[PDB]
Amino acid sequence: SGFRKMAFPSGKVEGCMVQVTCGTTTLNGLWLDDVVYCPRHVICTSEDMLNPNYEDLLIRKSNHNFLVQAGNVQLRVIGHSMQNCVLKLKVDTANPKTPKYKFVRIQPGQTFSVLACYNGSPSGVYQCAMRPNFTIKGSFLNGSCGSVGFNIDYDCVSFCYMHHMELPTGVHAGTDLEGNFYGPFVDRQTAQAAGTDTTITVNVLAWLYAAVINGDRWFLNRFTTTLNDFNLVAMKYNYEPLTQDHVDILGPLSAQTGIAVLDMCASLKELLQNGMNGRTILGSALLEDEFTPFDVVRQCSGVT
Amino acid sequence: SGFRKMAFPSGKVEGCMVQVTCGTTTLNGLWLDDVVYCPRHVICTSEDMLNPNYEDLLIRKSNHNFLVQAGNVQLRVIGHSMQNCVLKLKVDTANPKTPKYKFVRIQPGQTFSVLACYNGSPSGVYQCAMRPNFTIKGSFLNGSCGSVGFNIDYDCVSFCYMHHMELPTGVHAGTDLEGNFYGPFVDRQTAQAAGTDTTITVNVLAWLYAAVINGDRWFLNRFTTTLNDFNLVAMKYNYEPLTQDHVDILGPLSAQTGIAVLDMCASLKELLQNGMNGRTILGSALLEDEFTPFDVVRQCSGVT
Ligand SMILES: Nc1cncc2c1CCCN2C(=O)Cc1cccc(Cl)c1
Ligand SMILES: Nc1cncc2c1CCCN2C(=O)Cc1cccc(Cl)c1
Repeated sequence: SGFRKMAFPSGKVEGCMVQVTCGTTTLNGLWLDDVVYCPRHVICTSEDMLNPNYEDLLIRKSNHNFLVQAGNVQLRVIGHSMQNCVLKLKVDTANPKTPKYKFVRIQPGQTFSVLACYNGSPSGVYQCAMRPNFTIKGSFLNGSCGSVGFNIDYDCVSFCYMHHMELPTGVHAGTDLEGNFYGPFVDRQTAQAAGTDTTITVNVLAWLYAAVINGDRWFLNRFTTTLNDFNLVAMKYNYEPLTQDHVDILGPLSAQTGIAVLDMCASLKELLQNGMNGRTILGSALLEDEFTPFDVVRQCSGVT
Repeated sequence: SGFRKMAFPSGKVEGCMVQVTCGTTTLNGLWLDDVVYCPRHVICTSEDMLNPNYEDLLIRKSNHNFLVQAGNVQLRVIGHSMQNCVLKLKVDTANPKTPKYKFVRIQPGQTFSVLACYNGSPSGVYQCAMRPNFTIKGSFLNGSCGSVGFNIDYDCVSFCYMHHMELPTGVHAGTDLEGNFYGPFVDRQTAQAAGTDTTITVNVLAWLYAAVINGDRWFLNRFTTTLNDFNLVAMKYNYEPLTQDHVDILGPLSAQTGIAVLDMCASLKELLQNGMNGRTILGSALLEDEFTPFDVVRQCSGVT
């Protein structure tokens, strides 16, 4: 019983964190096998960030200009290349702590854990979601670049995010592990505005199912709705449209509780229209959208 | 920028998790040096839990009746003793992954990270607080007993909690690593009710300072108050009384923001009296009390 914003155990990722310095810029790198992955803006000075030509700036850098430190020991850089917005530094030593891993590009609405790091050292772990506007609401300070986002399936770490940038609004942008930014963001010190941060409806529904499983049931109403009727309401409240794909994914939660997906949509519709009236659900006074239906099943079943 | 409920990186604790089985009961153990610590109710059947005499039940158990498995390998139990509500199983092998560690008994209001485990395997990490009624609001399923709570200072893990029990209300109770329960709880299948779960005022104030640091400032008012006036309001809203010790601990946050502690108390007083009016602070529609002033300083400074 109880429901928490839970992150994956970070050990497997902690074993991969390294410090990468180029010139006077220091950030985090991810050491997997004999490659260290880091944001390409490690080669930039603050002045370079205004309008960087990364290919040009990289010509002035050789293998010995990239200082990679794993713990208190120096790794020897024997090759370097740029893949989109990430640098791949080939080192002469495979990371002995390399876990089984994959690189995945996630969809908006998907959740992951972040191991926030500074100087190659882990400071904390938290759970977040890729927003529908392709930003993340993280907790990152200067030096946090190169910290990564990931999910774990038994013994396999799927790396999905690498932190690159803070927007002028204090929200965060980054890339997958192939260096492609999520969303339209560019690694440049130029004002970039994020789009509408809509609520991830399927995740709110998953969290309403988690609340019923854990005993918070006051919000269950006597109504039902249709996908089209619900979506008219969802549109009005800047919620993402619900599709039959989302209904399908909520099926195991509907089966466990005996509450039809469309009945739960009608409960959500009434909560949107009437508010919480000073009440709480799972210790929250607002509708939580950073738990996927998979996260709810995982937490409520105890997958390790 | 950004503010998250952040847990400590769990790696150091993951390396200590083991599975302990006695008869047909299986739970988690914490392997540090050559000792495995686990809840004493590992020796109980479900029938025994109704009215257990642990000293009597333990007479029927020998070293070979405790099966300790670390990963997929079996540890040899060469001694066993009961210390309060925990069993200490001496094994013939020191844990090679034992981090630098201390056992601490925390005060109510203090926060810690929990590495929730099942069958000796970590499932997730989350941050919580020792409530003023000595319960924790965790996320624990059957098999989670023996999962631990901890804090980390650079390379030293301070273990503060070991999970033992779920109360009939779905809140959690457990012990320090010396086996002494927090609060008046007993390891028995008997209905035990928790006292008033008051709000940890000093933590709410720390989180209001975190909000100002991160740009959420709408709640700052033109008023000030006194400790006695504030505490009259705090009493009325089931908030813990604020003392000069709490004011002293908020000093670094007051210094960073230039907002006197008593001015922040007056802002909190108005929020209690007027509510949030549909607004949010740091993404929350309620006042958060699971961040200590130390946690806010740590997250806002990037301690690793
Ligand atoms: N607090 C914080 C969090 N996450 C990143 C950053 C900060 C503060 C300063 C460093 N930083 C950046 O965003 C630096 C940067 C500038 C322009 C483009 C890119 Cl790719 C990066
Ligand atoms: N869901 C859950 C979470 N945390 C613990 C437990 C559960 C469900 C069943 C196991 N369990 C217990 O509390 C078993 C127990 C009974 C009586 C006294 C003590 Cl010390 C322990």
